[PDB]
Amino acid sequence: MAVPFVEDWDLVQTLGEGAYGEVQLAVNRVTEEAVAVKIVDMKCPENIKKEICINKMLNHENVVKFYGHRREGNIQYLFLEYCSGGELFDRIEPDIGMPEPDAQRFFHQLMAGVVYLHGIGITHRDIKPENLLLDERDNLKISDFGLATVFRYNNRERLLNKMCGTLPYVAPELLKRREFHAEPVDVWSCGIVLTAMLAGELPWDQPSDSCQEYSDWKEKKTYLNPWKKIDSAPLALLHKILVENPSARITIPDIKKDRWYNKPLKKGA
Ligand SMILES: O=c1[nH]c2ccc(Cl)cc2c(N[C@@H]2CN3CCC2CC3)c1-c1nc2ccccc2[nH]1
Repeated sequence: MAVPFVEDWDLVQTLGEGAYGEVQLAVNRVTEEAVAVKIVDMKCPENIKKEICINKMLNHENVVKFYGHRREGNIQYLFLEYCSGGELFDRIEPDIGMPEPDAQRFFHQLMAGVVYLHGIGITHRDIKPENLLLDERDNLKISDFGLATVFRYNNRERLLNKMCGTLPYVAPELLKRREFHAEPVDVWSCGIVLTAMLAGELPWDQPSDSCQEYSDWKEKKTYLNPWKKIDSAPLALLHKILVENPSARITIPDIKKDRWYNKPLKKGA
């Protein structure tokens, strides 16, 4: 009775969506802490044990947090950090976006976690608003790593070649290169999220020259949408992130030294 009941987590509101389905909400029975519980099947692995193995690495307040998992046979109960704020996705007004300051804030915290993960040599590989969560105090938390993978290990980097993520966010070299560096791809996806945060619409369908939109951008025709909606400062920033050559793109270390990234905008409380 060192307990009693405490590890009884009641199933409730269905948070839904990926990976594939479903992540539930879990009030605890005794203390009713709230937790994110992702529900997975035997029908994966071993892709699961990978997600769970990575998820046991993450320790940052901008990265969703791991607690454990119950085996329950061919159903895995994933115990993950809960955020009440919901998807950053749902904070972007369509065709509008949001207040530059709110956007810059959210972006720092995104850079925060993405620097961190890259820190420990991991890449998320599907950064998008549906995947960037917000707690009660609107703090961005990167979630879902069933897709994230190890790219550095023992100091040595690995070039990725697997195509994955989400077309509108995925960077160009994912579509034109056999192998690529993991980090430049996460920056682009982050840049794209900045566009959507400052524009409330996505720039293009895929980073294919085959896309009228993508070509105009590489034309510099930034009187078109969305860049038209975007102010000059951050638009100077997206001009460095959304750089087709992954070797010429901006690096997060330099993104930290960008005029707009370091322009004062938002107040707290
Ligand atoms: O708090 C969460 N923690 C997670 C930890 C890991 C994973 Cl894979 C998902 C979530 C996760 N859901 C993904 C975020 N999105 C929906 C389900 C799931 C995939 C895409 C939430 C969440 N909290 C919410 C609060 C309100 C509304 C939804 C919410 N989802």
